[PDB]
Amino acid sequence: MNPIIYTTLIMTVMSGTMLVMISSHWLLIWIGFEMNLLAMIPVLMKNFNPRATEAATKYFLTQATASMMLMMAIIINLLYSGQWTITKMFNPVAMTMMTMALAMKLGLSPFHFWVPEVTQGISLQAGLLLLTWQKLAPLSVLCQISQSINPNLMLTMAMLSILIGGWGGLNQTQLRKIMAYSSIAHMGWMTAVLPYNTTMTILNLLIYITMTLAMFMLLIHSSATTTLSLSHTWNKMPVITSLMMVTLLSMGGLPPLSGFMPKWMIIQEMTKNESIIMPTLMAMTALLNLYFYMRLAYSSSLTMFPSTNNMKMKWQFEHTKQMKLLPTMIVLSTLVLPMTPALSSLN
Amino acid sequence: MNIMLTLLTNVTLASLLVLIAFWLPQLNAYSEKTSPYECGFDPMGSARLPFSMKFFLVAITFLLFDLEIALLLPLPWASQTNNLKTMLTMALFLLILLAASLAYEWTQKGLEWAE
Amino acid sequence: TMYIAFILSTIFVIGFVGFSSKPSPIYGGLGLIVSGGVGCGIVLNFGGSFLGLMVFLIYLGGMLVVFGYTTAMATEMYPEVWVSNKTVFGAFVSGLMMEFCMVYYALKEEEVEIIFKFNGLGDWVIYDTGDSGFFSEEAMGIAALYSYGTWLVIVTGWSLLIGVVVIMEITRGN
Amino acid sequence: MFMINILSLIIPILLAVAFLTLVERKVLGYMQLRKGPNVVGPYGLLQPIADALKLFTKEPLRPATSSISMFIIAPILALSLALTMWVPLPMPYPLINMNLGVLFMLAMSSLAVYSILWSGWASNSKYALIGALRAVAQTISYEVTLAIILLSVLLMNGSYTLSTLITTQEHIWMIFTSWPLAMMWFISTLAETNRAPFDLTEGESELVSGFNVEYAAGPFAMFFMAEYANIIMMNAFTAILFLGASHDPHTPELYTINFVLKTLALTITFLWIRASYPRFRYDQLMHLLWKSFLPLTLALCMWHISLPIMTASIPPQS
Amino acid sequence: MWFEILPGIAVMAACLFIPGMATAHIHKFTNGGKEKRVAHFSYQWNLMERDRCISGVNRYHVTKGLENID
Amino acid sequence: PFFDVQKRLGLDLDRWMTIQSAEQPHKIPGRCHAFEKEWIECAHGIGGIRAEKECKIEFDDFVECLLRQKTMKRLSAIKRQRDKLIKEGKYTPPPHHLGKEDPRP
Amino acid sequence: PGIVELPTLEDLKVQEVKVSSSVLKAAAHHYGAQCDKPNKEFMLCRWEEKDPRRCLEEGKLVNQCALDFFRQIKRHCAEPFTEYWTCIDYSGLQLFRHCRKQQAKFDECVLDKL
Amino acid sequence: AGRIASFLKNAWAKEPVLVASFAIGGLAIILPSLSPYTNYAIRINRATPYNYPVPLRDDGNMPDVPSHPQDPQGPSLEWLKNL
Amino acid sequence: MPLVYMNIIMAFAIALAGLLMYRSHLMSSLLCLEGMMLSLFIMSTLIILNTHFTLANMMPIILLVFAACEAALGLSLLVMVSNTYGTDYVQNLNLLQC
Ligand SMILES: CCCCCCCCCCCCCCCCCC(=O)OC[C@H](COP(=O)([O-])OCC[N+](C)(C)C)OC(=O)CCCCCCCCCCCCCCCCC
Ligand SMILES: CCCCCCCCCCCCCCCCC[C@@H](O)O[C@H](CO[C@H](O)CCCCCCCCCCCCCCC)COP(=O)(O)OCC[N+](C)(C)C
Ligand SMILES: CCCCCCCC/C=C\CCCCCCCC(=O)O[C@H](COC(=O)CCCCCCC/C=C/CCCCCCCC)COP(=O)(O)OCCN
Repeated sequence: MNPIIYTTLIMTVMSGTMLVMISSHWLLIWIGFEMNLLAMIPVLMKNFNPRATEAATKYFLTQATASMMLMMAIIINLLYSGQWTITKMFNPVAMTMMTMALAMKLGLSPFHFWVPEVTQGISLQAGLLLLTWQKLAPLSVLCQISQSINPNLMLTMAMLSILIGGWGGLNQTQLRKIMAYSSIAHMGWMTAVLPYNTTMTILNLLIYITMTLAMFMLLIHSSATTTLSLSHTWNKMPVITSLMMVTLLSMGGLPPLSGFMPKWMIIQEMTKNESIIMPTLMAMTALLNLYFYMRLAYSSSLTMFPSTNNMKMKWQFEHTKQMKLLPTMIVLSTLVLPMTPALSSLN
Repeated sequence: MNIMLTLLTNVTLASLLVLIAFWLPQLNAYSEKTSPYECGFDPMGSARLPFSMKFFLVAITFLLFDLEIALLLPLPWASQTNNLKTMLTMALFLLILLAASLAYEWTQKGLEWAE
Repeated sequence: TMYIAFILSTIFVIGFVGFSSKPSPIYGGLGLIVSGGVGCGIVLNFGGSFLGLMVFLIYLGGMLVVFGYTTAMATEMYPEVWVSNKTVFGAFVSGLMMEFCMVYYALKEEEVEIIFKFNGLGDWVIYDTGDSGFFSEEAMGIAALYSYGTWLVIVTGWSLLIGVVVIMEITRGN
Repeated sequence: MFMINILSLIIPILLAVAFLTLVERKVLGYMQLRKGPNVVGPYGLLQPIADALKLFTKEPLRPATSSISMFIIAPILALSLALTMWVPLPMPYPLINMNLGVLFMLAMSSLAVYSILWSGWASNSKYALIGALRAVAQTISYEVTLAIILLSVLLMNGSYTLSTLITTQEHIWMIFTSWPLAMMWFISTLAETNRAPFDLTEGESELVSGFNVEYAAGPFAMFFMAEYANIIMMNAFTAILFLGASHDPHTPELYTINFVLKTLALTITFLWIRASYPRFRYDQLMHLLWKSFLPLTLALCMWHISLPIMTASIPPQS
Repeated sequence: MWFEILPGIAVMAACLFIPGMATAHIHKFTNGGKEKRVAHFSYQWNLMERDRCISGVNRYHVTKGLENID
Repeated sequence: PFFDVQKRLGLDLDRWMTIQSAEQPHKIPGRCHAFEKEWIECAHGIGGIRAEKECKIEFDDFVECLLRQKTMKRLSAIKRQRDKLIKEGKYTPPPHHLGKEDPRP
Repeated sequence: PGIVELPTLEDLKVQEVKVSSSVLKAAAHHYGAQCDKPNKEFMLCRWEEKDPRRCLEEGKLVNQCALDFFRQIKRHCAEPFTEYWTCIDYSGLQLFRHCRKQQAKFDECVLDKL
Repeated sequence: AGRIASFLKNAWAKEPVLVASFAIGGLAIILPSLSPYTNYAIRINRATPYNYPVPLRDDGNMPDVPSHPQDPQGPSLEWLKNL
Repeated sequence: MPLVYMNIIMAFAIALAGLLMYRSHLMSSLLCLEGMMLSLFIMSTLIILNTHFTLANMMPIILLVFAACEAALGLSLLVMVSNTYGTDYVQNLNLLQC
């Protein structure tokens, strides 16, 4: 793919998301979704192979179905109110259709399978862009229509997301599938807090984006797509493994790392509204995510796996390409707990 | 109503012609008469096997250009508006983007049939 | 009344039942063409001649490409028709029975589905008494795509151009 | 009386189709230095009647491998749409007066495409399938170009009503106004009606009769009737759209005579072209429209959008 | 010779004359010897309906005038 | 989530199409222009919660104009009662409803 | 939510204008020039009151002005006007373009007599 | 200018269709901004009365609004009559 | 609501159920996906024409435009899958697992 074509497709993806986030009209929001998907498919298929083709096919099928359901919800809402502005929806059936469509777009359970499948299919850069940006847009739509969200449906899907992410990540060995299930669990947390405080939803989104960017860029730097491939990194660049270990500890929610702040604020906010069973279950279920983060950390940094003989040549050579903002992402994803009251600025 | 009556008349006349064609003449059918035609010899394969489409990309470009012409069709009514300058700018913008699509495909060799 | 709109809606649903039972893409395209023509008729009765003709023309053009693709990519030795397969016939009959049940219930009483409430009365009843004069409101509203709706034209044109670029990039291969 | 008018529109069209068959035979013969049919009747006037009787008394067969349902439907659809295309034509009064009379004809033509596709696929033979795919490609190219050309020409008119076309062409001719679009439209109608040099779906030299290779007796006659009705209808549409005739409301027969004469002239031009030129290849036809007509078509569309505005000559909406 | 083609073209022209002349004659016959009213808009249709109502015979083409107002 | 670039920059990208009481071409009025105008004017500047609590009457009238549910209920009730009455011969339609009158011009 | 109030059939009765669309279209510019005042009053009433029940008197005045206009036409220019609207009536679209002679005769008749 | 002349000579000898297409498109884009009749076309579209001209209630301080259609006040289409 | 809207919504639901229940071919799923947008077009134009929302009449055209953009995307993906595997069967898209 030509660099100019790639950069214009990335610009088109970003333009679709920005159209979604600035539009006050349901038709324009749908147009933004369509533009994002249309420009996102070739980005997935950039490195041509059957796995990438299959991942793009599954992604297209899922997103097209979600867009059809979303447009049906928009039309039904127009039928009963004659309003196009994106506000509280005036029909419960239309609202349920919209909620299920946006959940399918986000990958919330039970609409999650495509997330690990596509992430395994596509490359590391494609997976990074997918997770980050394609979580970014539908969450903005949900925040706009939050006041009419059915709390029962939203919390059911969020709790299912957390459970499914924990269990899948427990079983997996591929790094991209592990990242996909981590994304599912974090989306579950965000949408769980969504009906109460969109500010807390945005805070969780930002912290998750920072941690995911740091982790994916470390994987790109070390060129590791499996556990054993990551087990050789201590013999070439041991600093990358240490940074990955602290980032993994942060993603598990261990204090005083940055990943504790979203969980803490969400639990506080949910308890303010007399929710106790849901926060306790959500907090306890994150131990599965922490377990598979810790299992990944044992192989990479805390223990020394056997290496090979050509690692000597790899020692002799030096990394050429420089990752942009990797130190900033690594610092922001581990050492911003003392800066917690900035969520009022985020408000 | 009138258009429905016209369509019914045309369809009924065609169906009557088919019925007369299939029932008036003497019929004598056997296996050799109704076998498929391949210039006198039995076909090797089947006519339902995949038939490669060397112009598959031009078909998709045709879909997109069909959308473009659908957008352009309401131009005669849009020329009666008071915002003639905005109407002209938008019509020319759409036509220039269609021309740009054609030029991009032509230079990137999307109009060349597969070999 | 003459129930023309209701009859055409029923034929619309039947065509959808066909191509959703999915015998084979040839007959799916046939059913989709029938449904498009009947929908053109429905919206013509409701008032929109330009919209009906446009949707009919667009789907006639689109199903032409689908025929060429199913002749090439999506064909088998014995293509399936509705009576050829047990699953296809079962789905077709299930859809027909559900449509007939809904039609009968709506005609016999004001049928309120589990989702929405429907009243069995005149499509002619729901229409409006008022009239325009010496212009077509639908034609004017569609023609307002250029004076009004400059933003929609921009995003639509960008989407079409990017679609050309994308379909060229996807099929590149190598 | 409406049924009477429908019959008066249908039966003369079929008669004109049969005698167009005869006329094409004789014109091709005299251009090839022959006489053509002159034995069956006085100047061979009973030749179409003999052909029709022979075809409909001959045995029609369904191939063993064919899909009988779509094998039968295709000629029915072809003839039905061929007869239907005539209902909005003003001569000088249309049978059915439509506010959007041009888009109706476009949609019905695009539907008339599928008759040959379904007949070819249903026949279940390789020559039929090859002809069907040639039809697919041809319709792609001519359809896009036809849409844009018609858009520009009607943009010079103001609306989509053929009576308004007559009113527009009261004084001069759209051929004098916009002859380049007229040339490209004539070529596009040749491609649309599958006439030479674009007779690729039924190309006898490469395929043995093409898509209707398995059709015999009556069902073949229906395809022939549909094709010739399309030829005459497209020539009549061209005559109305570009060669406007003077209309007298109190004596409308003069418009009918002028319209018929211009339609016959264009049909004879079709036969003349068939006698004069070789046959295209279908890839060369696709590259002809997209690479030659489509750029000029877009440029002329821009020109005909701008010209009424810059000259303050925008037609009335109604 | 080339004029042996003319009878066939003459028959084809005679066949093509029938539809238009027949339509014109039927339009004048069913509309009281006048042109069939063209109602492309709601205003024209409302005018036709008013003509039907004021005619007193349920035919829009039966036109009434000063002798009918007084 | 929602970045109001349109309001910040004074642009108009889809607000012209959001509602059916806005400027329409040739000043064509909507079916429920009056009801929509009344509801919008009632609910302007008080927020969603107060708009739903206090402008409920205006919204109910707007929805009635849009969907015509109570009107169709009344019409169906009258039709059923009239059919029952003419079934037993207890009602005789007038000639002006039977088509034996001269309507107004 | 209340009872709809409708005027009785007794006060909805008025002398109708029993001419056809062609007759009305023939004497349309003169009608718009002559009975402008009652028509403009009625249109202002309709567009301000937004209620058919509140401008019935203006409608009756409009009918009275129309009848006065047509009686004036009848007493002076019955024949030129009959020829003019007979020419208009023939056309399917009721075109002003095809009757430029009878229109001239009618305008000459009303410019002198009235 | 020599390079441009050579390029146009080569294009006119190899792709006259494309040369003509681009020339016509360029004329279509540029000419309307220079023609003096664009404003006339706008005014003609404005002068068409699709809807009814609802009258204004006279407050006694509207000297520019005619009391009758034939009064000298109001828009004039004398320019359109002789055009 | 009239029965016409009920029929259109039922047709949309039938098309949605058709897409979610694959049989063998990916092309049939694309046909079901195109039918859903046809039903959406019909429903939206019926709603808009009935309420005389004049400016909304341009919405169904944009709906059609992005409909055929999706159809183009699906056809491109289908040709790539067919080139890889020989058939458009959905069973061959199984390399990636959950
Ligand atoms: C399905 C369409 C229905 C509407 C039709 C509308 C009119 C159609 C007009 C076109 C006609 C086309 C054919 C033209 C004539 C030439 C062919 C011909 O003669 O065909 C006739 C066919 C001819 O049979 P054939 O199959 O031997 O045809 C060969 C014909 N020749 C020799 C000329 C080539 O007749 C029959 O099939 C029936 C003959 C008598 C046997 C009757 C059996 C009982 C069923 C029918 C009678 C009614 C029973 C009622 C009670 C039922 C319950 C118990
Ligand atoms: C320049 C900014 C770059 C960064 C942002 C890029 C975002 C994408 C590019 C967007 C550019 C256009 C944005 C502005 C849209 C203007 C819409 C409207 O407000 O202006 C129109 C004015 O239009 C002007 O004529 C020019 C329109 C734009 C001309 C083409 C610009 C194409 C640039 C975009 C290329 C495609 C890329 C898009 C995706 C990146 C309306 O004028 P008006 O007359 O009152 O309309 C009459 C309405 N009435 C009837 C109610 C009165
Ligand atoms: C921006 C204003 C114009 C707006 C759009 C214009 C209308 C639509 C025209 C654009 C449609 C697509 C254009 C495609 C152009 C590139 C296509 C291409 O690749 O052409 C090449 C390159 O050939 C060329 O020479 C490039 C075309 C150069 C034309 C540009 C000339 C610029 C015109 C300036 C106007 C001068 C005025 C002179 C007036 C003369 C009389 C009209 C040749 O094609 P082949 O691949 O060789 O054919 C297949 C062989 N196997």
